[PDB]
Amino acid sequence: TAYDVILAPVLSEKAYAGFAEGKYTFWVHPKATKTEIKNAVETAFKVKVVKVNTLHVRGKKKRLGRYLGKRPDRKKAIVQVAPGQKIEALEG
Amino acid sequence: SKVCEISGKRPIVANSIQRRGKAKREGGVGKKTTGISKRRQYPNLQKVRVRVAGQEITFRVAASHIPKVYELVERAKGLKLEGLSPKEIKKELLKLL
Amino acid sequence: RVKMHVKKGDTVLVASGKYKGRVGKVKEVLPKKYAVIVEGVNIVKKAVRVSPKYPQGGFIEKEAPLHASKVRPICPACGKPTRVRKKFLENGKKIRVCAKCG
Amino acid sequence: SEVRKQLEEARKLSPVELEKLVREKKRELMELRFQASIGQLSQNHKIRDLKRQIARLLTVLNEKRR
RNA sequence: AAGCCUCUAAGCACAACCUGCGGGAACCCGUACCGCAAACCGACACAGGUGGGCGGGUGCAAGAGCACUCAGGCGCGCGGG
RNA sequence: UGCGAAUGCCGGCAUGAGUAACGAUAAAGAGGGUGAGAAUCCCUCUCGCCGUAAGCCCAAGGGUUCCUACGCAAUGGUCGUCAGCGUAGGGUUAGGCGGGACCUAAGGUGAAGCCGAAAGGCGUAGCCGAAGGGCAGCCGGUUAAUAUUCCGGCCCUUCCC
RNA sequence: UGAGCUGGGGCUAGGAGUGAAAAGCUAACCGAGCCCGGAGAUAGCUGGUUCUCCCCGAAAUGACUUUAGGGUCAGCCUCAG
RNA sequence: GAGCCGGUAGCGGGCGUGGAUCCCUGGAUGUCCGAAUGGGGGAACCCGGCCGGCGGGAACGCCGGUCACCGCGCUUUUUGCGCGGGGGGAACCUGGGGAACUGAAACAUCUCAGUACCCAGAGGAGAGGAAAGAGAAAUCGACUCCCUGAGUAGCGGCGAGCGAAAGGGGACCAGCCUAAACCGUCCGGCUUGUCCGGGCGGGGUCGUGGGGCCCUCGGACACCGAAUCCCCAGCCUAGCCGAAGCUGUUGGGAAGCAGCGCCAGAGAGGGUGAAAGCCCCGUAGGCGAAAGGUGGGGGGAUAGGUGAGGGUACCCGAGUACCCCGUGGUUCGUGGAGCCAUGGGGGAAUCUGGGCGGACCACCGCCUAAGGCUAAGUACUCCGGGUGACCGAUAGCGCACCAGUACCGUGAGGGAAAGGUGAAAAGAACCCCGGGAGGGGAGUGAAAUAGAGCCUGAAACCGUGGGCUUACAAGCAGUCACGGCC
Ligand SMILES: [Mg+2]
Ligand SMILES: [Mg+2]
Ligand SMILES: [Mg+2]
Ligand SMILES: [Mg+2]
Ligand SMILES: [Mg+2]
Ligand SMILES: [Mg+2]
Ligand SMILES: [Mg+2]
Ligand SMILES: [Mg+2]
Ligand SMILES: [Mg+2]
Ligand SMILES: [Mg+2]
Ligand SMILES: [Mg+2]
Ligand SMILES: [Mg+2]
Ligand SMILES: [Mg+2]
Ligand SMILES: [Mg+2]
Ligand SMILES: [Mg+2]
Ligand SMILES: [Mg+2]
Ligand SMILES: [Mg+2]
Ligand SMILES: [Mg+2]
Ligand SMILES: [Mg+2]
Ligand SMILES: [Mg+2]
Ligand SMILES: [Mg+2]
Ligand SMILES: [Mg+2]
Ligand SMILES: [Mg+2]
Ligand SMILES: [Mg+2]
Ligand SMILES: [Mg+2]
Ligand SMILES: [Mg+2]
Ligand SMILES: [Mg+2]
Ligand SMILES: [Mg+2]
Ligand SMILES: [Mg+2]
Ligand SMILES: [Mg+2]
Ligand SMILES: [Mg+2]
Ligand SMILES: [Mg+2]
Ligand SMILES: [Mg+2]
Ligand SMILES: [Mg+2]
Ligand SMILES: [Mg+2]
Ligand SMILES: [Mg+2]
Ligand SMILES: [Mg+2]
Ligand SMILES: [Mg+2]
Ligand SMILES: [Mg+2]
Ligand SMILES: [Mg+2]
Ligand SMILES: [Mg+2]
Ligand SMILES: [Mg+2]
Ligand SMILES: [Mg+2]
Ligand SMILES: [Mg+2]
Ligand SMILES: [Mg+2]
Ligand SMILES: [Mg+2]
Ligand SMILES: [Mg+2]
Ligand SMILES: [Mg+2]
Ligand SMILES: [Mg+2]
Ligand SMILES: [Mg+2]
Ligand SMILES: [Mg+2]
Ligand SMILES: [Mg+2]
Ligand SMILES: [Mg+2]
Ligand SMILES: [Mg+2]
Ligand SMILES: [Mg+2]
Ligand SMILES: [Mg+2]
Ligand SMILES: [Mg+2]
Ligand SMILES: [Mg+2]
Ligand SMILES: [Mg+2]
Ligand SMILES: [Mg+2]
Ligand SMILES: [Mg+2]
Ligand SMILES: [Mg+2]
Ligand SMILES: [Mg+2]
Ligand SMILES: [Mg+2]
Ligand SMILES: [Mg+2]
Ligand SMILES: [Mg+2]
Ligand SMILES: [Mg+2]
Ligand SMILES: [Mg+2]
Ligand SMILES: [Mg+2]
Ligand SMILES: [Mg+2]
Ligand SMILES: [Mg+2]
Ligand SMILES: [Mg+2]
Ligand SMILES: [Mg+2]
Ligand SMILES: [Mg+2]
Ligand SMILES: [Mg+2]
Ligand SMILES: [Mg+2]
Ligand SMILES: [Mg+2]
Ligand SMILES: [Mg+2]
Ligand SMILES: [Mg+2]
Ligand SMILES: [Mg+2]
Ligand SMILES: [Mg+2]
Ligand SMILES: [Mg+2]
Ligand SMILES: [Mg+2]
Ligand SMILES: [Mg+2]
Ligand SMILES: [Mg+2]
Ligand SMILES: [Mg+2]
Ligand SMILES: [Mg+2]
Ligand SMILES: [Mg+2]
Ligand SMILES: [Mg+2]
Ligand SMILES: [Mg+2]
Ligand SMILES: [Mg+2]
Ligand SMILES: [Mg+2]
Ligand SMILES: [Mg+2]
Ligand SMILES: [Mg+2]
Ligand SMILES: [Mg+2]
Ligand SMILES: [Mg+2]
Ligand SMILES: [Mg+2]
Ligand SMILES: [Mg+2]
Ligand SMILES: [Mg+2]
Ligand SMILES: [Mg+2]
Ligand SMILES: [Mg+2]
Ligand SMILES: [Mg+2]
Ligand SMILES: [Mg+2]
Ligand SMILES: [Mg+2]
Ligand SMILES: [Mg+2]
Ligand SMILES: [Mg+2]
Ligand SMILES: [Mg+2]
Ligand SMILES: [Mg+2]
Ligand SMILES: [Mg+2]
Ligand SMILES: [Mg+2]
Ligand SMILES: [Mg+2]
Ligand SMILES: [Mg+2]
Ligand SMILES: [Mg+2]
Ligand SMILES: [Mg+2]
Ligand SMILES: [Mg+2]
Ligand SMILES: [Mg+2]
Ligand SMILES: [Mg+2]
Ligand SMILES: [Mg+2]
Ligand SMILES: [Mg+2]
Ligand SMILES: [Mg+2]
Ligand SMILES: [Mg+2]
Ligand SMILES: [Mg+2]
Ligand SMILES: [Mg+2]
Ligand SMILES: [Mg+2]
Ligand SMILES: [Mg+2]
Ligand SMILES: [Mg+2]
Ligand SMILES: [Mg+2]
Ligand SMILES: [Mg+2]
Ligand SMILES: [Mg+2]
Ligand SMILES: [Mg+2]
Ligand SMILES: [Mg+2]
Ligand SMILES: [Mg+2]
Ligand SMILES: [Mg+2]
Ligand SMILES: [Mg+2]
Ligand SMILES: [Mg+2]
Ligand SMILES: [Mg+2]
Ligand SMILES: [Mg+2]
Ligand SMILES: [Mg+2]
Ligand SMILES: [Mg+2]
Ligand SMILES: [Mg+2]
Ligand SMILES: [Mg+2]
Ligand SMILES: [Mg+2]
Ligand SMILES: [Mg+2]
Ligand SMILES: [Mg+2]
Ligand SMILES: [Mg+2]
Ligand SMILES: [Mg+2]
Ligand SMILES: [Mg+2]
Ligand SMILES: [Mg+2]
Ligand SMILES: [Mg+2]
Ligand SMILES: [Mg+2]
Ligand SMILES: [Mg+2]
Ligand SMILES: [Mg+2]
Ligand SMILES: [Mg+2]
Ligand SMILES: [Mg+2]
Ligand SMILES: [Mg+2]
Ligand SMILES: [Mg+2]
Ligand SMILES: [Mg+2]
Ligand SMILES: [Mg+2]
Ligand SMILES: [Mg+2]
Ligand SMILES: [Mg+2]
Ligand SMILES: [Mg+2]
Ligand SMILES: [Mg+2]
Ligand SMILES: [Mg+2]
Ligand SMILES: [Mg+2]
Ligand SMILES: [Mg+2]
Ligand SMILES: [Mg+2]
Ligand SMILES: [Mg+2]
Ligand SMILES: [Mg+2]
Ligand SMILES: [Mg+2]
Ligand SMILES: [Mg+2]
Ligand SMILES: [Mg+2]
Ligand SMILES: [Mg+2]
Ligand SMILES: [Mg+2]
Ligand SMILES: [Mg+2]
Ligand SMILES: [Mg+2]
Ligand SMILES: [Mg+2]
Ligand SMILES: [Mg+2]
Ligand SMILES: [Mg+2]
Ligand SMILES: [Mg+2]
Ligand SMILES: [Mg+2]
Ligand SMILES: [Mg+2]
Ligand SMILES: [Mg+2]
Ligand SMILES: [Mg+2]
Ligand SMILES: [Mg+2]
Ligand SMILES: [Mg+2]
Ligand SMILES: [Mg+2]
Ligand SMILES: [Mg+2]
Ligand SMILES: [Mg+2]
Ligand SMILES: [Mg+2]
Ligand SMILES: [Mg+2]
Ligand SMILES: [Mg+2]
Ligand SMILES: [Mg+2]
Ligand SMILES: [Mg+2]
Repeated sequence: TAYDVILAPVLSEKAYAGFAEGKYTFWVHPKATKTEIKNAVETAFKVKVVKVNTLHVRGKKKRLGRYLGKRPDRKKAIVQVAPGQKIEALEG
Repeated sequence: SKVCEISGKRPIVANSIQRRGKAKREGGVGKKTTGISKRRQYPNLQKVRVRVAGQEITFRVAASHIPKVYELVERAKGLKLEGLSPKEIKKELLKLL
Repeated sequence: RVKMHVKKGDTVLVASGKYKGRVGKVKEVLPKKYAVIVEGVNIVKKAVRVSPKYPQGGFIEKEAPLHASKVRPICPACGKPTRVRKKFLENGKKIRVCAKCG
Repeated sequence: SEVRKQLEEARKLSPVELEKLVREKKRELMELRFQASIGQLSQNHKIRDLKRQIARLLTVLNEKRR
């Protein structure tokens, strides 16, 4: 289920800029708690997590003619890997 | 809740009829009605404090069925519970079947 | 669910329409539109895609579907209605003369 | 088809082992996601199979506990 | 009313609470932008309405007044004759 | 089952009419740029108006309106190359800020209990209830867009052992 | 500086509330809010009532009527025998 | 039984005769809210206790499980355990409450009306139901429902108006359990007993009165038998088989016309380029369930049921009958006012007892109150189906179309518009003008004033062209004449 807490990497200039320091950002499950995301990343990428920052990302309203709807709400975690470590899976 | 705990008599609805004129059976042209309106008739509810086992029990009953409380008090047989012996004295001991 | 009386393999003859008479192998069956595509009713699509793959190319000549009713199956004879016969497993389409394909 | 085999393999195979196997496919899935995430680095139909395959183990796990 | 301090009761007093040091642990929600207004209440990019804080300088008896002005912001979403 | 009328009903199109008006009399001018197209977008200079504001920061309420790229059919009282508009992508980071694993206020709810044809109405404690009480973060740097939230420096709180 | 103004949180309402009293106000019309319903209330009043041809063709008086611009009987029109 | 990964093409991939998609049955999973039920709360959020697990894991967090309240029953008030309730449902049903407009051509009794509506409760139905009944016949026999009786009998400011029952004809069909006397038993109270009381069992259930107890006869294999259990048929929830035509011709297209045929337990109907019994789907006629539901039908069990005579006088439902006051129900509006119901007061009896036959009395009869259950015939239609001298997009549901939506309203609530190219997208490559839009050729088509603001395309309304006409004439605009010009 730890591979259920972590959904996908957030791919953006801002996100990439985070790699410089030990800071990797992920799309996580919206109900997932900071404490849960530590362990989730801890056991997913064999790393020591030290700080966890999260924030909700409201869905953007979009229409396709006549019918207007909304995209799913999301949650981003920016995770702080311990000094010297690295997620190689994201370094690409 | 203006209802007898023993007979179950509860308030009923009845008309108040205003009649006037001399009866026909008295050489009058007959009676005339100047109004009919609804009203309640409540049963003559009263308190009955009666000591049972070690406890004081209070029944809200129609004056008519007060005797029934004391008859229900005669039936005695092991019961050191709370102020809720009536729960036992009640229908449990009323007609049961 | 859309009975349908001819399959991919079958050898059908176009019983009516413009290609009345022609005989062909049904390439595709389309139960949703209740239609089959054989070798008759083919048309001229204006192939825009000058830009993507298929450059220059002005047109194309794909074969359009046919109301499934517009065709009939055949075998050592003309077209047939279909009769279904029970064996000792399950049934099979036999024409009103012999049998239909291996 | 290729599936009935896996179903037979899964059945008759401990719950602890089943949970192990699930946790595994669950991880593979995450990887399928990340590939798809960075686009052009995946081939759909696999995300569905696996997702649906993880369901099959979990339902057999259910039987074996029921 | 709690935090807080003190008092003692059951209990417990190789517990416990107090002080100091050390290591570790510290969750959920909000956070964009508008906000005297074209983004809020008034069918409108509506001369109306909307609570708290800051609100510089010079002069004028004083002042948040008046005139001119900093920072900053505007010439108001049809124009020409 | 026959419509011309019901200030009839629904719809369409007329007249007034190229008429009133284009929403504060704070105010405009030129050069250059972009572009199919420019009084209306960009830049420069000059001019004018606000300045206890028409500047700035909070709380409501609003809910993508935010930043950027590509766009002008419509929305914009004109025009638009521009936009708070269309498409797409990005953007909101907290033990210390606010609220909650704190407190109580009016009031609300309500074990006990009381009352009422039914629905239900009361009501002690308790509980809920805040812009009140309580409680530990100040100065800078950084992004197109967040920062007492990220970073840097210095500084504290509670919990567990 | 006061019977002052104002944010936030609350309570009171339809024959009811609230009112330093105007029958004021109770969501832009209050001598009794709004919504749905009884409901197609009732309207002796007003308006409207749709193809064609043929024959005949009135009344606006009398009686009574809480009746008087409404009716009942008669009078006058028409049809059948 | 050959195609499939919904509407939905496409990009990018996959699956299927080793039987996929799809359909039916059963199961699994089923976040959060909601009766909502650990506790809060501004529903879909927030915060916990206990046991167990996961992470380095005490602090933190997550996962599984468990914890609301009320009732009944056991049980030792202990403290637990078990069982159940709660909420929803188109209309239908019963109960508790209960209007007004209106009608009376005013209005109060009366009416509207026990309607609307509110509340509680029930279930596929609900109510009712086995005579303390009817009511004049020595009569009938539970209840419900229809027809009739009958707009009768009556009620009524005797106004407006309201309006029974018996009886007859039908549908359906059914009858049972208890309380008490008496007997046994367990238990509790005590002023200890052939005592009282509660709990269970037996007993008993009736109106030609029945039962208890005592005696006599003879009291049984039986005989009846479920509304309960069991089995089965049948039915519902997917399906399957299902006759008989080719050719020519006009045409874009045949099913039209023509030539010879054929089926019919099938000549209902709908498709296919136009008008098809015989091309497609069906139709007549048959067939079909592993699984779940049903099962009122057949079968089988079980519960249960069944005697005569004599004596005894033990029992036969109490704050009840009965009477009176206040009211409701009935057609009965106080009437000569009974009957059924009952808020208040008084207050019995147990077959020689009690109620009723419309005040009361007598006589003659009917029936056995104060406990309970009971299928079917009946009501409704959210739902599935079949039919139409039913609608056909201003109709028909508000909605043929992603409508209880957009939008309006603080809210309860209100509430629309909006269908159609073609047989087939063959939905117009390319070229020209243009920034696009749009158009012009080309091309598709039987048709392109069928080009997607697409079938037909009326009227108002706006244009372009042409004929006649008009700047010394004046009027409901027409009409009758003449004359010109086209
Ligand atoms: Mg946060
Ligand atoms: Mg009276
Ligand atoms: Mg007399
Ligand atoms: Mg009345
Ligand atoms: Mg008495
Ligand atoms: Mg045939
Ligand atoms: Mg098979
Ligand atoms: Mg406290
Ligand atoms: Mg001390
Ligand atoms: Mg001690
Ligand atoms: Mg420390
Ligand atoms: Mg730390
Ligand atoms: Mg921020
Ligand atoms: Mg900000
Ligand atoms: Mg602005
Ligand atoms: Mg601002
Ligand atoms: Mg202002
Ligand atoms: Mg301000
Ligand atoms: Mg501003
Ligand atoms: Mg403006
Ligand atoms: Mg304004
Ligand atoms: Mg505005
Ligand atoms: Mg003013
Ligand atoms: Mg102000
Ligand atoms: Mg100052
Ligand atoms: Mg100054
Ligand atoms: Mg000064
Ligand atoms: Mg001077
Ligand atoms: Mg001065
Ligand atoms: Mg100041
Ligand atoms: Mg000033
Ligand atoms: Mg300036
Ligand atoms: Mg302006
Ligand atoms: Mg007319
Ligand atoms: Mg009209
Ligand atoms: Mg239109
Ligand atoms: Mg004018
Ligand atoms: Mg003018
Ligand atoms: Mg003007
Ligand atoms: Mg102006
Ligand atoms: Mg220039
Ligand atoms: Mg240029
Ligand atoms: Mg200029
Ligand atoms: Mg310029
Ligand atoms: Mg300007
Ligand atoms: Mg806000
Ligand atoms: Mg937007
Ligand atoms: Mg912007
Ligand atoms: Mg731009
Ligand atoms: Mg535009
Ligand atoms: Mg424009
Ligand atoms: Mg414009
Ligand atoms: Mg405007
Ligand atoms: Mg441009
Ligand atoms: Mg935009
Ligand atoms: Mg910090
Ligand atoms: Mg701030
Ligand atoms: Mg806090
Ligand atoms: Mg905590
Ligand atoms: Mg509190
Ligand atoms: Mg209360
Ligand atoms: Mg209550
Ligand atoms: Mg209650
Ligand atoms: Mg709290
Ligand atoms: Mg506070
Ligand atoms: Mg505070
Ligand atoms: Mg704080
Ligand atoms: Mg500091
Ligand atoms: Mg900013
Ligand atoms: Mg800063
Ligand atoms: Mg810092
Ligand atoms: Mg004061
Ligand atoms: Mg105030
Ligand atoms: Mg009122
Ligand atoms: Mg008042
Ligand atoms: Mg006042
Ligand atoms: Mg007002
Ligand atoms: Mg009515
Ligand atoms: Mg009236
Ligand atoms: Mg005539
Ligand atoms: Mg004449
Ligand atoms: Mg009149
Ligand atoms: Mg007359
Ligand atoms: Mg004659
Ligand atoms: Mg799809
Ligand atoms: Mg494909
Ligand atoms: Mg293949
Ligand atoms: Mg099979
Ligand atoms: Mg299923
Ligand atoms: Mg299931
Ligand atoms: Mg809860
Ligand atoms: Mg634990
Ligand atoms: Mg849990
Ligand atoms: Mg129930
Ligand atoms: Mg219910
Ligand atoms: Mg309820
Ligand atoms: Mg009732
Ligand atoms: Mg009722
Ligand atoms: Mg009730
Ligand atoms: Mg009633
Ligand atoms: Mg009335
Ligand atoms: Mg009438
Ligand atoms: Mg009247
Ligand atoms: Mg009248
Ligand atoms: Mg009147
Ligand atoms: Mg009545
Ligand atoms: Mg109900
Ligand atoms: Mg039935
Ligand atoms: Mg029934
Ligand atoms: Mg019953
Ligand atoms: Mg009986
Ligand atoms: Mg009888
Ligand atoms: Mg009389
Ligand atoms: Mg009546
Ligand atoms: Mg009868
Ligand atoms: Mg009969
Ligand atoms: Mg019978
Ligand atoms: Mg005894
Ligand atoms: Mg007994
Ligand atoms: Mg018995
Ligand atoms: Mg018995
Ligand atoms: Mg006897
Ligand atoms: Mg067939
Ligand atoms: Mg056939
Ligand atoms: Mg030809
Ligand atoms: Mg032919
Ligand atoms: Mg022929
Ligand atoms: Mg037939
Ligand atoms: Mg045609
Ligand atoms: Mg046709
Ligand atoms: Mg024909
Ligand atoms: Mg014909
Ligand atoms: Mg046919
Ligand atoms: Mg023929
Ligand atoms: Mg059949
Ligand atoms: Mg079969
Ligand atoms: Mg069958
Ligand atoms: Mg079965
Ligand atoms: Mg049977
Ligand atoms: Mg049987
Ligand atoms: Mg037996
Ligand atoms: Mg005997
Ligand atoms: Mg005897
Ligand atoms: Mg009896
Ligand atoms: Mg009597
Ligand atoms: Mg009497
Ligand atoms: Mg009476
Ligand atoms: Mg009465
Ligand atoms: Mg009277
Ligand atoms: Mg009378
Ligand atoms: Mg009477
Ligand atoms: Mg009466
Ligand atoms: Mg009598
Ligand atoms: Mg009576
Ligand atoms: Mg009584
Ligand atoms: Mg007698
Ligand atoms: Mg009688
Ligand atoms: Mg008599
Ligand atoms: Mg009397
Ligand atoms: Mg009788
Ligand atoms: Mg009985
Ligand atoms: Mg029943
Ligand atoms: Mg239906
Ligand atoms: Mg038709
Ligand atoms: Mg329409
Ligand atoms: Mg319609
Ligand atoms: Mg039409
Ligand atoms: Mg409907
Ligand atoms: Mg409509
Ligand atoms: Mg819809
Ligand atoms: Mg609105
Ligand atoms: Mg709204
Ligand atoms: Mg159309
Ligand atoms: Mg079509
Ligand atoms: Mg067609
Ligand atoms: Mg060009
Ligand atoms: Mg063209
Ligand atoms: Mg052409
Ligand atoms: Mg052609
Ligand atoms: Mg043509
Ligand atoms: Mg053309
Ligand atoms: Mg045409
Ligand atoms: Mg057209
Ligand atoms: Mg056409
Ligand atoms: Mg059109
Ligand atoms: Mg057509
Ligand atoms: Mg057209
Ligand atoms: Mg012209
Ligand atoms: Mg002259
Ligand atoms: Mg002249
Ligand atoms: Mg003139
Ligand atoms: Mg004239
Ligand atoms: Mg002439």
